[PDB]
Formats: sequence, structure tokens, C-alpha cells
Amino acid sequence: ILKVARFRVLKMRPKISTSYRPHGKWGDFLACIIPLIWCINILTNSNLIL
Amino acid sequence: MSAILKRAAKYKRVSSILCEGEAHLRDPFTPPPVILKPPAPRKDKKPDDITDFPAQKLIPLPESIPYQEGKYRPASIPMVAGFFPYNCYLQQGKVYSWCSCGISQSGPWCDGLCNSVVTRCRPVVFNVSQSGYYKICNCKFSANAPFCNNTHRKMVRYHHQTHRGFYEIWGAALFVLGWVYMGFNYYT
Amino acid sequence: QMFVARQVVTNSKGEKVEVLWNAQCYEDIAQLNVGFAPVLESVDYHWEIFLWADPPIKPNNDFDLNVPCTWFEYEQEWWMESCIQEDQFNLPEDERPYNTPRNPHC
Amino acid sequence: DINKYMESQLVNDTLRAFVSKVGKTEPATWKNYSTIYHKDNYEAERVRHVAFVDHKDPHMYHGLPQDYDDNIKPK
Amino acid sequence: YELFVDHPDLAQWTGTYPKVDSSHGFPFYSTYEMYRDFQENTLNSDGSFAQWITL
Amino acid sequence: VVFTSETPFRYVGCTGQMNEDDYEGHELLFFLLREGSLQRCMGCGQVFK
Amino acid sequence: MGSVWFRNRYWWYRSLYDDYVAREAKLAFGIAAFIWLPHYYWGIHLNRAFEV
Amino acid sequence: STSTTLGLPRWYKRISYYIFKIRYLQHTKSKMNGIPGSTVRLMLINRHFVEYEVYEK
Amino acid sequence: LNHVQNMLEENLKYDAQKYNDEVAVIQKTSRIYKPTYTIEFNREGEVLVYSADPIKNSVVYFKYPYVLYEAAIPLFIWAWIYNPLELSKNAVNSLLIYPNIAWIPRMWYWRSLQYKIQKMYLLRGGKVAKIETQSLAGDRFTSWVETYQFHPLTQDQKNFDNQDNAEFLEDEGQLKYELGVQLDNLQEMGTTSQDIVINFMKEGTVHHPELFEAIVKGYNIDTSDYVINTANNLRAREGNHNH
Ligand SMILES: CCCCCCCCCCCCCCCCCC(=O)OC[C@H](COP(=O)([O-])OCC(O)COP(=O)([O-])OC[C@@H](COC(=O)CCCCCCCCCCCCCCCCC)OC(=O)CCCCCCCCCCCCCCCCC)OC(=O)CCCCCCCCCCCCCCCCC
Ligand SMILES: CCCCCCCCCCCCCCCCCC(=O)OC[C@H](COP(=O)([O-])OCC(O)COP(=O)([O-])OC[C@@H](COC(=O)CCCCCCCCCCCCCCCCC)OC(=O)CCCCCCCCCCCCCCCCC)OC(=O)CCCCCCCCCCCCCCCCC
Ligand SMILES: CCCCCCCCCCCCCCCCCC(=O)OC[C@H](COP(=O)([O-])OCC(O)COP(=O)([O-])OC[C@@H](COC(=O)CCCCCCCCCCCCCCCCC)OC(=O)CCCCCCCCCCCCCCCCC)OC(=O)CCCCCCCCCCCCCCCCC
Ligand SMILES: CCCCCCCCCCCCCCCCCC(=O)OC[C@H](COP(=O)([O-])OCC(O)COP(=O)([O-])OC[C@@H](COC(=O)CCCCCCCCCCCCCCCCC)OC(=O)CCCCCCCCCCCCCCCCC)OC(=O)CCCCCCCCCCCCCCCCC
Ligand SMILES: CCCCCCCCCCCCCCCCCC(=O)OC[C@H](COP(=O)([O-])OCC(O)COP(=O)([O-])OC[C@@H](COC(=O)CCCCCCCCCCCCCCCCC)OC(=O)CCCCCCCCCCCCCCCCC)OC(=O)CCCCCCCCCCCCCCCCC
Ligand SMILES: CCCCCCCCCCCCCCCCCC(=O)OC[C@H](COP(=O)([O-])OCC[N+](C)(C)C)OC(=O)CCCCCCCCCCCCCCCCC
Ligand SMILES: CCCCCCCCCCCCCCCCCC(=O)OC[C@H](COP(=O)([O-])OCC[N+](C)(C)C)OC(=O)CCCCCCCCCCCCCCCCC
Ligand code: FES
Ligand code: FES
Ligand SMILES: [Zn+2]
Repeated sequence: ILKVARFRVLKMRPKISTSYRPHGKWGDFLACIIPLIWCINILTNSNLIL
Repeated sequence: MSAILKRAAKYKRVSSILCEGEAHLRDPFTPPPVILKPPAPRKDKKPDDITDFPAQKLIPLPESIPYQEGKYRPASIPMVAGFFPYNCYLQQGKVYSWCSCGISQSGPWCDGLCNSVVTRCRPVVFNVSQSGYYKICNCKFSANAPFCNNTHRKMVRYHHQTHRGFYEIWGAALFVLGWVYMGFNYYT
Repeated sequence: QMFVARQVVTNSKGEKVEVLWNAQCYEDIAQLNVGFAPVLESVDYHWEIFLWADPPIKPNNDFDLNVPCTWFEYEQEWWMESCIQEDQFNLPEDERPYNTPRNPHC
Repeated sequence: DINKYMESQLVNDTLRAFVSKVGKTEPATWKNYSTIYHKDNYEAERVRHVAFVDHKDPHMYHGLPQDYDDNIKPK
Repeated sequence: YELFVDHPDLAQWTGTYPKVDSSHGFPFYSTYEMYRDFQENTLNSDGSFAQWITL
Repeated sequence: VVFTSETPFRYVGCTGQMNEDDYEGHELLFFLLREGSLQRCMGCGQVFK
Repeated sequence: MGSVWFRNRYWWYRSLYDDYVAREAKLAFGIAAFIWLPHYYWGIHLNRAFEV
Repeated sequence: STSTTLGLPRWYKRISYYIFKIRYLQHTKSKMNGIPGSTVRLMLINRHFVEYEVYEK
Repeated sequence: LNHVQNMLEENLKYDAQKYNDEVAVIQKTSRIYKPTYTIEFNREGEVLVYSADPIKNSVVYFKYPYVLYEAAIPLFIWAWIYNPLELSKNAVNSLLIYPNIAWIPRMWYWRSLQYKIQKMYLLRGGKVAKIETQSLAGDRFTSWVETYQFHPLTQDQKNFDNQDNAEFLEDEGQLKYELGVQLDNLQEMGTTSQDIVINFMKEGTVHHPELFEAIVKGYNIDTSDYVINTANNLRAREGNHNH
């Protein structure tokens, strides 16, 4: 947030985005660890109470 | 300007060469420096006139460069693909195109992204007379490219020496120490 | 808003031809400013996007008839490479080891 | 037909040099006729016949329009 | 290739690319847009995570 | 070449150089291809007539 | 701690997102190393209260 | 209404970036063509106050 | 409102109108300096005149009184934790305001450290100077400034030194002391700022002392006697010791 608000505006330091298309292949899998941990914690607590 | 002219007699000039040194003593493709004398100024400057300055030799980008026997200096600053080398088994007599820019998607070997990225670092085409395992450089700063020469350790040391790199490294260090301390103090 | 630039290029047949760079939109013809004046303002408002019912076109190129990229092709990875370089730290040349022993088999 | 192959290569080189000089640019590819065995049409890998050892290599301009004079002849 | 030449609609439905080569310069008379949903929404493509969750 | 039937302009769209892996060069950009001289796409330089 | 383990860091970034937020990600560790201490200590106190 | 992209939604190339910068600067100059310069504005702001009691230096 | 007559307001309006009508963009000047020797410009059409490593040569961490400021924080933290003064809830909570504000001056000092020019070049024509600086985070800022906008300060930094007779270069050519110069208008990151003070540390080599003095004093350098040296010894984003 700080970086975007301080430097990414046209006035300060715009960047020439030359990338045409995305190429991510497993970033979704890497990111889903955190929601995976959330689901694991929810399941554990719920089952322990049940 | 009287004071400046008076002091010019005792003023002395210093060389304009700094830590980067001279590229022609370390790059075979960099010609030795040459001084060009501008011609006399034009008495009449036509609106559609072209430069009369002497032409400078033009050296196109080579498709690939040979193996520099321990005297390799990349033309540009390459991307640091990795901080430790690749232990790759090379075949005897097979030509390999080691990646210099450091963005190749095929590993140590050139993938073609050098032609798509703005860089003067060209792939190094080399051959090996004895098959076996070799440590191919990944930081792309090795003087013995394409072969690793432990320059990645010095690159890591310089990153740690830099003010911001030190901060990043030790911030990650203390972040992990957070887990370590939580484990140590788990029982209370 | 009609053309963002123009150039004169001599084709392989020796004739000089004019090439105009059309103004473009991000996938949204609604955001596209359809005008016929050298003006940035969106003055013309059209109730019928396709007055004559002629369909628009999104040509698909045949891979066989494609040509190797040459329109600043060396800039495709420039953005990502420079973004990485901005934070990359480069060892000074003087401190960087040089003239190390040659590989025995190369 | 080695003679035919060499003649075709020479003709293609001369045509590329002439077109480059006319257009004030350089050839986009050095392939005489496009083929899809190499994915040069839709990948970064190119086919350019420009190789030299050092800045004083006489073969620096081989394969480029700078190797031909205004009469479209090798120098 | 036989499927593409004989029944272009079924080839497009299955997602096969145009198997003919137009290197001679004349475009083919039965080319079609690519329907790649089957080959893209797969465990081995961009829909890998969605297909893992669905599996 | 983009064909029109006695109309001055046509809404054209470009996605750049197409590749088998992705089938699209760059994100779709729409413009108005008008009758007259050749025109060019900023992103990839593709020439339309 | 991420891209460092990979010998093709450009591939790491491209295959994850084709986006570069490594600067912020690696700067955030310093702040995250201490932003949690009051919460952790109060949680220890609350756990002791629950145990009692 | 005026489009913010000025006909260049994407700066895929430095030539496009330069074209956008040139046109944007020209448009900004045109829009600022009707207001006083920095020196005039600063002097007016500095010497706006005119309410004193004694005069004659 | 205009019906109310005020001589001061009328004088202000007259002064503004007269200034606008008289002073134009094109301003004549006669402060042109012709160097005795021919100038050897780089392959890029620029001549280096100053080089230094301010980050390397400056103190970053243990700088007074910022160390005192940040060492006062634990006292406040302990006071809040143990309530030694037997204060109310709001009164004790007031003690936590200091730690949120005690590190700002060090941030400002670190920001100021980035205004120490790392390198300076003079462009062709002797009217533009490019100043290249770097911050502690590795960010590199290069800004071009017209030569007439420079104004040197005295050795004490509390006044403007006389441009004509300024004594800041030793006899051989180096800097007697860290020279401060105020630029009337500086364009940094595409943003113009007023009265920007910059410094040239004495611990920095000075190339072409005549050109450096002319740039500092604001003269326009005559570069008619120039030669071009083709030396591609510098790469983009080249590393340096100023980190
Ligand atoms: C309470 C604490 C108090 C502390 C107080 C203070 C103490 C102060 C201490 C000061 C000194 C500290 C030094 C820290 C160094 C940090 C910097 C650093 O190392 O980076 C420089 C480093 C330079 O590297 P290098 O030294 O030049 O080596 C490069 C070579 O390519 C590397 O390749 P290689 O040539 O080394 O090859 C390795 C291996 C390659 O083979 C393998 O694939 C490895 C596994 C082989 C099988 C082993 C079986 C046993 C179980 C292994 C389990 C893990 C294996 C995982 C494999 C995954 C494969 C996908 O070789 C083989 O082919 C197999 C050989 C097996 C022989 C068996 C020997 C006996 C058993 C031990 C085997 C260990 C093997 C290495 C494991 C490495 C991690 C995976 O810079 C980088 O590039 C950084 C990369 C990222 C690093 C991330 C990790 C950072 C931390 C590392 C240090 C760990 C210290 C932990 C101490 C804990 C104490 C509590
Ligand atoms: C009846 C039988 C039943 C059997 C059941 C199955 C057995 C049990 C499960 C086994 C699971 C194996 C999983 C690994 C698959 C390996 C695939 C493979 O062989 O690839 C061929 C691949 C390519 O072959 P190639 O083309 O012929 O090249 C050969 C060259 O020699 C290649 O040499 P190079 O120099 O080019 O590269 C080698 C190495 C050289 O570079 C490195 O070493 C890379 C990383 C370090 C760089 C810096 C070096 C300086 C020292 C760093 C120290 C780091 C300490 C901190 C480590 C992380 C925190 C613990 O670099 C790497 O391998 C890159 C890996 C980077 C990520 C490492 C992260 C490891 C995370 C797990 C740590 C677990 C620690 C447990 C400790 C327990 C005791 C306390 O070669 C290798 O990977 C060589 C190693 C062979 C595999 C050794 C596996 C050892 C056991 C791993 C256990 C992992 C944990 C358990 C997981 C599953 C159960 C929960
Ligand atoms: C059980 C109920 C039975 C009811 C019987 C009713 C009988 C009377 C029927 C009367 C109605 C007939 C017409 C139906 C039209 C429906 C609406 C529609 O879309 O029309 C479009 C149609 C034309 O519009 P359009 O936009 O051109 O249509 C485009 C297409 O629809 C294309 O649409 P799109 O672009 O959205 O395409 C999406 C598609 C495109 O993506 C794909 O290509 C799918 C993925 C393919 C590749 C997957 C590879 C995975 C990796 C390999 C396998 C890994 C596993 C391990 C094995 C391999 C190991 C190596 O992907 C998906 O969303 C499919 C999910 C894929 C997940 C695959 C998971 C497989 C795991 C196996 C278990 C789960 C299977 C679930 C089903 C899967 C799909 C068949 O609309 C009209 O003509 C106007 C509306 C007409 C409405 C008529 C009235 C409808 C009444 C419906 C009543 C239903 C009642 C029951 C509801 C609740 C049931 C639970
Ligand atoms: C919107 C407004 C409202 C907001 C509301 C609130 C928010 C709600 C949000 C909700 C949604 C959440 C979404 C979550 C997902 C977001 C994903 C996203 O956007 O980011 C994509 C972002 C993209 O990646 P990236 O962050 O750009 O990749 C760069 C790395 O992450 C960066 O790591 P790196 O390693 O590549 O770079 C740093 C590197 C830089 O360093 C290097 O590389 C240099 C080489 C290494 C060695 C350096 C040292 C060398 C020293 C040499 C010797 C010096 C002299 C000797 C001095 C000592 C001896 C005298 O450091 C190292 O490698 C070395 C560090 C070693 C420290 C650890 C050692 C611990 C032990 C130390 C002990 C010491 C004390 C002993 C005491 C003993 C007694 C107690 O993250 C992902 O890829 C997705 C992550 C998804 C989750 C999985 C996370 C794990 C996977 C890896 C990534 C983990 C970090 C990043 C996680 C993300 C957050 C920070
Ligand atoms: C006889 C008795 C015993 C002996 C006593 C004497 C002992 C010796 C004392 C020696 C020291 C004397 C003072 C030295 C001042 C040095 C100033 C300085 O650093 O200048 C260099 C440096 C030069 O930078 P520059 O860019 O050249 O110029 C400054 C810029 O203008 C940049 O300025 P700016 O635009 O940033 O504005 C200033 C200020 C922001 O502007 C202001 O605050 C304006 C000043 C008035 C604020 C208060 C408004 C009036 C109402 C207050 C009361 C409300 C009712 C009470 C309840 C509600 C309370 C909120 O900046 C900020 O703090 C911005 C971030 C906001 C803070 C983040 C946290 C927010 C929440 C908590 C704070 C809320 C606001 C403050 C509330 C204060 C009252 C509780 O200035 C700064 O770094 C800026 C100021 C930084 C903080 C200064 C204070 C540091 C601590 C000094 C005392 C240390 C000793 C403590 C123990 C004493 C007893 C033993
Ligand atoms: C009863 C009363 C008891 C009182 C006891 C008081 C104990 C006091 C203990 C002080 C310990 C000091 C440790 C740091 C020492 C640094 C030395 C030095 O200059 O090294 C330079 C050297 C030189 O490194 P370099 O040259 O490679 O690169 C860095 C160079 N600079 C910084 C100049 C850019 O650094 C090192 O090699 C690393 C040394 C260890 C660094 C440890 C960093 C800790 C960061 C802490 C951040 C804040 C949180 C603190 C609390 C939590 C800690 C887990
Ligand atoms: C929060 C506490 C720490 C939790 C750590 C959780 C991770 C535990 C280890 C997981 C190992 C398996 C990861 C599978 C996904 C990656 C597969 C892959 O790309 O492998 C090929 C890569 C090869 O990369 P490469 O770049 O050399 O080659 C690929 C490039 N091409 C395709 C061009 C050839 O191998 C690795 O580098 C394996 C890295 C394993 C470590 C995890 C990486 C993700 C980032 C987090 C690092 C955490 C380190 C933890 C250390 C152990 C702690 C106990
Ligand atoms: S050298 Fe790295 S891609 Fe060609
Ligand atoms: S990896 Fe480049 S020197 Fe070891
Ligand atoms: Zn296009």
C-alpha cells in the first residue's frame, strides 16, 4: 500500500508495463496455503467441539 | 569569470575512471577508446543538414559469444537466476548455449528470452572435451563462465553488506527467530 | 483520438507508404472514443454502434503465415527484468573476481 | 545439387541485402523460406546469421546489409 | 488430420488445431476459431487448481 | 487485409502475435480501421489495410 | 525464504504471477518480526486464565 | 468527457510511452494556459495582506 | 469587494501586471565562461565533474541526537508497563505516544542523506547539469537542472556566498569544505520543488575544477572546443560502493 501510494502515481515513478500476457502456473497453489491453513484450523476446532 | 580564469592556472584535472574500470581490457567485443575531433563549425546551418561529425564504428550484437578462459565480463548486468550453481552432467563434444542474461526459462542454457529482453549479454556457446558433472553458474557474474567459480558467495556477501540487503536478510532471520522463540517458550 | 501517430516507410517495392497508429481501448468498445475529428474529447455519441449492421472483426492469424516478432521484440521482458534489477544488488567490478583459472576441459 | 543449394543461398542473401537497403532497416529473419520446424514464428528464438569473435573481426558485417555497397555487391 | 479435413466442426468441438500448413501462402478454406476450454480447464493447464478442487 | 462492403470504417480488434501455447499475443485492443492508408497497432506493430 | 531456494528466480516469479512484489515481501519480514509480541503475550495470559 | 488514456491504454513500448508523455504535457500546458505563473501566484499570496495602521515608513 | 479602494492592493495589482507584461520566458544574460582547455566529453555527450560516495562516507546508524531519541523509548515503555507514577488509564496511555514519534527525525536524516550528490555531469552546450544521487534503499535518482538555478552558500550554510568571488576550491582544485548549493527549482521524479539544498562532500574527487566552479556559480560554459571519447565503460544500473 505504501509503495503504491508513494511511487506508482504518474507524477512520481510510472513504470512501462510491457508484459503482454500472464504466465503464472502454480501461484494459485502457492497462495492457497493460507486459506488451506484457515480451513484446517476451522475443521480441527469444529470437530473437537462436535 | 575573472576569478575562475585566474584559478584555472593552478587548477588540476583528475581522471574520470572509477570502480567500473575500462571495458575494453575485459571484454573482447569492446574496441579500445578513440578520440574523435569535431570538424570546423558550419558557417551556414541549413534547416535540413546532417551531421558532419566523423563516423564511429558500429558493432552489431552477436548471436552468441565463445568461452572466455576465465576472463568473462558480461556486456550488461544480468539477472541473478540463482545464488548457487547447477550441478549438471555435460556430454563430451556436445555444444551448450549457456545463458548469460539470467532470465532463460530453460535453466542454465539459453532459451531465447535474451532476444526478447533489452540486454547486451549474449549466450555463451561452448563445448566440453570430457563428459561429466560441472557446476554451471547461475548468478551470471562468474569470471569463469559458464563454469561456477564461487562468485555467488561474494555476491551474497555484497548483498549482506548493502544497507537494504542487510535489513532484508536479518528481517527474515528475526522472523524465523520468532518461530524459534515461540517453540522455545511454548511451555510456560 | 483518430490516430495517435503517423510514419512514412519505404516498403520492399521501393514505394513510400503512410502508416497511421489508431487510438486503442482496453477491450471495451464502449470506452473507445469513436470520432472523426482531431480532438481528444468524446463529442460524438452514437445510439447505433453498428449503423449498417456490418459485424466487427477480430482476425486470427495462422501460425504458418506468422512472421518472427520484430516490433521492438527485445522489449517484451524489459518490464519484468528491470523491475527485478531495481532491487537486485550488483557487485562492483573491481571487487568482482577476474582472471580465474580456466576450466580443464573447455 | 550443391551448386543449386549455394546459388539459392546467395540469391536469398542478395535479396535480403537489397530489401534491407531499400527499407533502411535489417532483415527480420535469415530463413530463405519460412518453416515451422523451428518455432521462430511464435517464440523468442530467432534465426540470425551474425557471428564474430571480436571487435576487429572482418566477418562482423557478414549477413548484414552493411556488407554490400550501393550497387548491391559484396565488399 | 483426417478429422480436421473431413469434419471441421467436430475437430473444432474436440479442440484440435488446424492440422494443415499454409506455408505456401494461401490460407485454408475451412479454418476455424479455437475452442480450447477442454484443454485449458484441465489439471495440466491454467485451470489446474480449479480442476484439483473439483476432483 | 480487413474487408468492408461499401463502408468507410470497421471496428477491428487485435491480440498480437499468436502462439500455440497461448493462442494470443497481447490483450485484445479495439480500434476503428478506416479506409485509406495502412494503419498500425501500437502494442505489436501489426499492419492493417 | 522463498525465491532464494530456486536457482531460476525469474522462472519462480513468472510461474507464480508474472508480477514482482519481492521488495515489499522481503521488507515486510522486519516489521512482522515484532508486530506480534503484544498479541502473543496477551494470548499467553489469556491461555493461562483459561487453564485456571 | 475526455478519455484519460488519450488513445494509449497500454504503454507496451517506450515509443508509446514517449507519445503519451508528449501529448499529456501538451494537454497539461493547454489546460494551465489560463492561470498565472508560479512567480505571480507566489508574490500575490505573499503580499495579499494590506491591512496596516501606520504608514510613511 | 473591488469597490473598496486600497492603495496597497492597487500597488500589488500594478506590480503583478507590470511583471507579467515585462518579464518574458527568454531572459538575457552575459555570465558566459570559456574554459581554457578543450573539454573531452564521454560517449554520451557529457563530462563528469564530481564524484563521491556520500552513503559510504556518512554515518547512518549511530548518529546523534537520533540515538538519544530512540534510546529514550524504552524508558517510556517501562513507565507505561509498570505505572510507577500511579496515573490514571488515559494518563498512562499517554506515555505510548512517544514511541510512535521518536523515530521520525532519524527518517528525515536518512532522507536528507540521499540529497548528497553522488555524481555530476555537464551536458553539451554548458547549460544543463545532470546530478545523480542514491538513497539507502538503493533507489537511484537522476535529475537535470539548468546551470543558472544554482546558488552557493557560505561555509557556515547560513547565507548565500557571493557567486563571483566564492572560495570553496583549494589551490590544486579540490574542495576546501563540503560545499552547499541551493537550486531554485529542482525537478525530481517529474515533480518540481522550490529551494532545494544539496551538498558536495569534501571527501569526494572533483574533476574539471573550472567546470565545477562555473556550474556552482551559475555561469554558462562555452563548449565549442570539445572532443568526443568513445568509451563504453559504464553499464546500465552499474554497481558502486555508494550503498
Ligand atoms: C541454537 C542456535 C545457536 C546459534 C548461535 C550462532 C551460530 C553462528 C553460526 C555461524 C555460521 C552459520 C552459517 C550459516 C550459512 C547461511 C548462508 C548460506 O549457507 O548460504 C550461502 C549459499 C552458498 O551456498 P554454497 O555453500 O556455495 O553451496 C552451493 C552448492 O550448490 C550446494 O550444494 P552442495 O555441494 O552442498 O551439495 C549438497 C548435497 C545435495 O544433495 C541433496 O539434494 C541434499 C540432500 C542429500 C541427502 C541427505 C540425507 C539426509 C537428510 C537430508 C534432508 C534434506 C534434503 C532435502 C532435499 C530436497 C531435494 C529437492 O550434495 C549431494 O549431492 C549429497 C551429499 C550428501 C552427503 C551426506 C553428508 C552427511 C549428511 C548431511 C547431508 C546434507 C546435504 C545438504 C542438504 C542441504 C539442504 C537441502 O548462498 C546461496 O546461494 C543461498 C541459497 C539459499 C540458502 C537458504 C538456507 C539458508 C541457511 C543455510 C545454513 C543452515 C544453517 C543451519 C544451522 C542450524 C543450527 C541450529
Ligand atoms: C522401501 C523404500 C521406501 C522409500 C520411501 C521414500 C523415501 C522417503 C521420502 C523421500 C522424499 C524425497 C523428496 C525429494 C525428491 C528428490 C528428487 C530427485 O532426486 O531429484 C533429482 C535431482 C536431479 O538429478 P540430476 O539431474 O542427476 O542432478 C544430480 C546433481 O547431483 C544435483 O545436484 P545440484 O547441486 O545441482 O542440486 C542438488 C541440491 C544442491 O543444493 C542444495 O542443497 C539446495 C538447498 C541448499 C542450498 C545452499 C547450500 C548450503 C547449505 C544449505 C543448508 C540448508 C539448511 C536448511 C534446509 C531447510 C530447512 C530444514 O539442490 C537441490 O536439490 C535443490 C533443492 C532446493 C530446496 C531445498 C529445500 C529442502 C526442504 C526439506 C528439508 C528437510 C530437512 C530434514 C532434516 C532432517 C534431519 C534434521 O537430483 C537431486 O535432487 C539430488 C538429490 C537427490 C534426492 C535426495 C533426497 C533426500 C531426502 C529428502 C527428504 C525431504 C523431506 C521428506 C519429504 C517426504 C516425506 C514427508
Ligand atoms: C443432474 C441433473 C439432470 C437434469 C436433466 C434435465 C433434462 C432437461 C434439460 C433441458 C435443458 C437443456 C439445455 C441446458 C442448458 C444449461 C445452461 C447453459 O449453459 O446453456 C447454454 C446455452 C447457450 O449459451 P452459451 O453461452 O452459448 O453456452 C456456452 C456453453 O454452455 C459453455 O458454457 P461455459 O463456457 O460456462 O463452459 C463451462 C465448462 C467449460 O469447461 C470445460 O471444458 C470443462 C472441463 C473439461 C476438462 C476437464 C479436465 C480435468 C482434468 C482431467 C481429469 C482429472 C481427474 C482424474 C482422471 C485423469 C487422470 C490423468 O466448464 C464447466 O463449468 C464445467 C465444469 C468442469 C469441471 C470438471 C470436473 C470433473 C470431475 C468429475 C465429477 C464432476 C463432473 C461435473 C460436470 C463437469 C462438466 C461436464 O443457453 C441457451 O441456449 C439459452 C438458455 C437455455 C436454457 C434451457 C433450460 C435449462 C434447464 C436446466 C435444468 C437443470 C436442472 C438441474 C440443475 C441441477 C443439477 C445438479
Ligand atoms: C487491502 C487493505 C486491507 C488489508 C487487510 C489485511 C490483509 C489481508 C490480506 C488477505 C489476503 C492474503 C493473501 C496472501 C498471499 C499474498 C501473496 C502476494 O501477494 O505475494 C506474492 C509473493 C510472491 O513471492 P515473493 O515474496 O515476491 O518472493 C520473494 C521472497 O518471498 C522473499 O524472500 P527471499 O528469501 O527471496 O528474499 C530475502 C532473502 C535475501 O537474502 C538473500 O537472498 C541473500 C542470500 C542469503 C544469505 C544472506 C546472508 C549472507 C551472510 C554472509 C556472511 C556475512 C559475514 C559474517 C557475519 C556473521 C558471522 C560473524 O533472504 C534470504 O534468503 C536469507 C534469509 C535468512 C533468514 C532466516 C534464518 C533464520 C535463522 C537465523 C538465526 C540468527 C540468530 C541466531 C540466534 C541463536 C540463538 C537463539 O509471495 C508468494 O510467492 C506467495 C506466497 C503464498 C503463501 C506461502 C508463503 C511461503 C512461500 C514463500 C514466500 C514467503 C514470503 C512471502 C509471503 C507473502 C507475505 C510476505
Ligand atoms: C523543565 C522540564 C524538564 C526538562 C524538559 C526539556 C528536556 C530537553 C528536551 C530536548 C528536546 C526538545 C525538543 C526537540 C524537538 C526536535 C524536533 C525534531 O525532531 O526536528 C528534527 C526533524 C527535522 O525534519 P524537517 O523535515 O527538517 O522538519 C520537520 C517537518 O516539519 C516535519 O514535521 P511534520 O509535518 O511531521 O509535523 C510534526 C509532527 C506532526 O505535527 C504535529 O504533531 C504538530 C505539533 C503539535 C501537535 C499537537 C497538536 C495540539 C494538541 C495536542 C494535545 C491534544 C490533547 C491531549 C490528548 C490527545 C493527544 C493526541 O510529525 C509527526 O509526528 C508526524 C507523524 C505523526 C505521529 C505518529 C503517531 C500518531 C498518533 C500519536 C501522535 C498524535 C499527534 C501528536 C500529539 C502530541 C500531543 C500528545 O523534525 C522531525 O523529524 C519532525 C518532528 C518529529 C518529532 C519531534 C519530537 C521528538 C521527541 C522530542 C523530545 C525528546 C525527549 C522526551 C523526554 C522529555 C522529558 C525528559
Ligand atoms: C543486566 C543488564 C544486561 C544487559 C545486556 C545487554 C546485551 C546487549 C547485546 C547487544 C547485541 C548486539 C547485536 C548486534 C551487533 C552488530 C555488530 C555489527 O556492527 O556487525 C556488523 C557486521 C558487518 O556486516 P556486513 O559488513 O557484512 O554488512 C552489514 C554492514 N552494514 C550494517 C554497515 C551495512 O554485521 C554482521 O556481520 C552481522 C552481525 C550480527 C547482526 C545482528 C542483527 C540484529 C538485528 C536486530 C534488530 C532489532 C531487534 C533486536 C531485538 C531482537 C533480536 C533477536
Ligand atoms: C512457515 C514455515 C516454513 C514452512 C515451509 C513449507 C515448505 C516445506 C518444503 C516443501 C517442499 C516441496 C515444495 C513443492 C513446491 C515446489 C516444487 C518446485 O518447484 O520444485 C522444483 C524446484 C526447482 O527450481 P529451479 O528453479 O531450480 O528449476 C525449475 C526451473 N525450470 C523449470 C526452468 C527448470 O526445486 C526447488 O527449488 C524446491 C524448493 C522446495 C522448497 C519450497 C519452495 C517454495 C518457497 C518456500 C521455501 C520454504 C523452505 C522450507 C525449508 C524446509 C522447512 C522444514
Ligand atoms: S542468454 Fe539468457 S536467454 Fe539467451
Ligand atoms: S553461481 Fe555464479 S559463481 Fe557460483
Ligand atoms: Zn496488436
